[PDB]
Amino acid sequence: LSKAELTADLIWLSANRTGEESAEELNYSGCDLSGLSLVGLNLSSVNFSGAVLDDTDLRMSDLSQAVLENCSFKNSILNECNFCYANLSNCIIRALFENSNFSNSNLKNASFKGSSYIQYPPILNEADLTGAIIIPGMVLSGAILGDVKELFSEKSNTINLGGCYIDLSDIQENILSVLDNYTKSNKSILLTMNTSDDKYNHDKVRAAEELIKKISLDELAAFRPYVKMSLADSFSIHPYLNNANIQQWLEPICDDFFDTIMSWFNNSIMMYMENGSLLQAGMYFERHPGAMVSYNSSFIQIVMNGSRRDGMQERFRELYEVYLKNEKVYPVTQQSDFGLCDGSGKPDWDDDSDLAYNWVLLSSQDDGMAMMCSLSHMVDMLSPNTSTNWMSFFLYKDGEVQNTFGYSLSNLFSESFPIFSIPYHKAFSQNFVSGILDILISDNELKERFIEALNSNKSDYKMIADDQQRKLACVWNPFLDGWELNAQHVDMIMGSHVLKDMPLRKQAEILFCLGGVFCKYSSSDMFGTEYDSPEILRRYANGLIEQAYKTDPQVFGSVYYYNDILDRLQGRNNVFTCTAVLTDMLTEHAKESFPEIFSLYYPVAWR
Repeated sequence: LSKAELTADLIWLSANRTGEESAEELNYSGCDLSGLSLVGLNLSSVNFSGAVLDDTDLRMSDLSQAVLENCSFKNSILNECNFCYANLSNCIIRALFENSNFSNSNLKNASFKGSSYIQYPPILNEADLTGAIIIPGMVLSGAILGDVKELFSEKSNTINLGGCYIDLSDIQENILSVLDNYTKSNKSILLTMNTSDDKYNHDKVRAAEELIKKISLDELAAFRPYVKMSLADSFSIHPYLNNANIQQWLEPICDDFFDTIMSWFNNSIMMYMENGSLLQAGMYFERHPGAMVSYNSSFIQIVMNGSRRDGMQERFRELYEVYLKNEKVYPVTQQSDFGLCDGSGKPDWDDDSDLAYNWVLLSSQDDGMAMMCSLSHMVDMLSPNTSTNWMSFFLYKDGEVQNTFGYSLSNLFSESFPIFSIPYHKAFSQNFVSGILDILISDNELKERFIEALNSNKSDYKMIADDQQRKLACVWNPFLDGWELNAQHVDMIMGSHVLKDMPLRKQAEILFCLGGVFCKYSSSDMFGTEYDSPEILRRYANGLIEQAYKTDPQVFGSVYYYNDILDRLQGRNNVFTCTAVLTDMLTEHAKESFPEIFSLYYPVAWR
C-alpha cells in the first residue's frame, strides 16, 4: 500500500508488539521500503524476504530473527542494528555498519561491497559467510567462511579466503590503504586476514601470497612506517612464518625498515612491538652482528623485550649469547658477579627477581667503558622514581672494574651511556624548583602560594603591600647578604650531591634559570605589579645570578650582558627597569645558549 500506509503499520506494529504475531501481520515481503527510517523499532522475526530497503535508516533497529532474504540495502544506515540469527542470504549490502551485530546470521552469497565503519566493526561471530563478498577491515572473529572451492582467484579486484571473497574495488585504488593496522584499522585487509579462525590458516597463506603480488616495489619505496610495521606484525607470525615465499618477500623490506628504526631510536627508550615486528628486529640483529654494537641501546632493549616474549624467548637468548662472545663484552662476562655467578659466563635466564647481572651495555664513545646491570634496575633507570638507585650497576673500563664514585655520573651518562642521560637529568630537574622552595619557605601557606604559581603564567596574588614585604623580608633575610646570597645558603644549594656532581658549566646554567625563576615571580604578571616588584625577590634573583657568574662566567657570554643584568636588577647607573622585561632578557638568553637546561629547569607554564 501507500508509503505512509506501509510505514504507519510498522511503527505501530513496533509500539504494540506481542511476539506471537501472525504471518499475514508480519508479511512485508516484496515491499518497497526505500527511503524510510525505522530507527530503533522492534522488527524481530518479521519477514521482508525480497524487499527493498535502499537508503533507509535502521539504526538501533531490532531485525533479530528477521528474514530479509534477497533483500537490497544500498546506501542504508545499519549502525547498531541487531541481526542475530537473521536471514540475509544473497543480500546487497552497501552501507554503514557500525557495531552492526550479525552473530549467527545467514550471510551466504551476500555482498558487502561499498560498506564501511569508522571505529567499531560489525560482529560476525558464527555467522555464515560462505560465498559472500566481504571487504577489507571486516573482522572475521569466529566467522564461517565456508570450504575452499577455487584455490586462487581470477578476478584482479578479488582475493579468495576460504569460501568467500575479499573485494578490492573500493580501496581508493591504492593497495597501501589496506595495509595499515595502526591508523587505518577500519580499512585493513591484514586485520581481515588475521582475525579469521585457525581452521582457515592454509587459506590465510594463500591470500597472503596473492596480496603481495598486488604490492609494487614502488609502493614500498617510501618510509611507510605504519605500513611496514603492519606487514612485519601480520606476516612474521604463524601460519605465515613457515612460508618460504612470504618470508623472502619480507626480508629486504624489514631489513630496511628496522635499520631505520634501530638507528633513529638509538639512545632513546625503544617503542613497543607486536610479536611479528619484534621477531623481525631480532632477525635483523642476527643478519648484522655489527648492529649489536653500533646501535647498542636499541639492541639491548630489543633483546630484553624479545627474551621475555612467549614464543621467541629461546631465539632471543641465543641472539644475546652471541653478543656475549663479542670482543668488548666478553671480559664483562668473566666477572664473578655476571649472570649465573658460576663461571659459565652465561646469563641467568630463570630469575623471577630480575636482579641477575645479565645485561651489558657498551660505551657510546671510544673509551672502553662498559656497564653491567639487572633488568630490574635498568627498567627502573629508564623510568625513574624519587626512590630510584643510580649506582646499582657495575662499571668497567677496558674490562677492569671501576669505582663509580670516582666518576661524575652526569658525565658518565651524557658521554658514555646517553640512554640514561635524559631520564637521569629529568628526574633531578623536575622537583628542583619546589625543592628550592622547601629550603626557603617554612610557612606552608606562603610556600603553597609560590608552588601553585608555578602552574600558571599570571597571578592575581600580589606581594607589594607593607605587611607583604615584611613577611618576605623575614623569610629571605636568613638567606641574603645585601644583594648577594649568604655563604651558608650557597652551601645548602650547591651542596645537593647530584648537583655537586654535575659539571660546573651545568650548575651555572641551572643557577641562571633559577635567577630567571625569581625575577619572574617578582614581575608584574606574577607577584609584582606594573608599578612595583617586591625587592626581596629581586635581591634573591640577583644573588643567584652572581653565583652563576662565579660558578662559570662563560654562561653569560660576555661580561657586558652580565653587567647589563646586574644594572637592571640593582638599579645601577640610574637604570630602572621592570622585571617583566628583565625576565624575557634572561629567558631569551637561556633558550639560545642552553635550551636543554632551560627546558628542564625553567617551569613549563612560564615559557
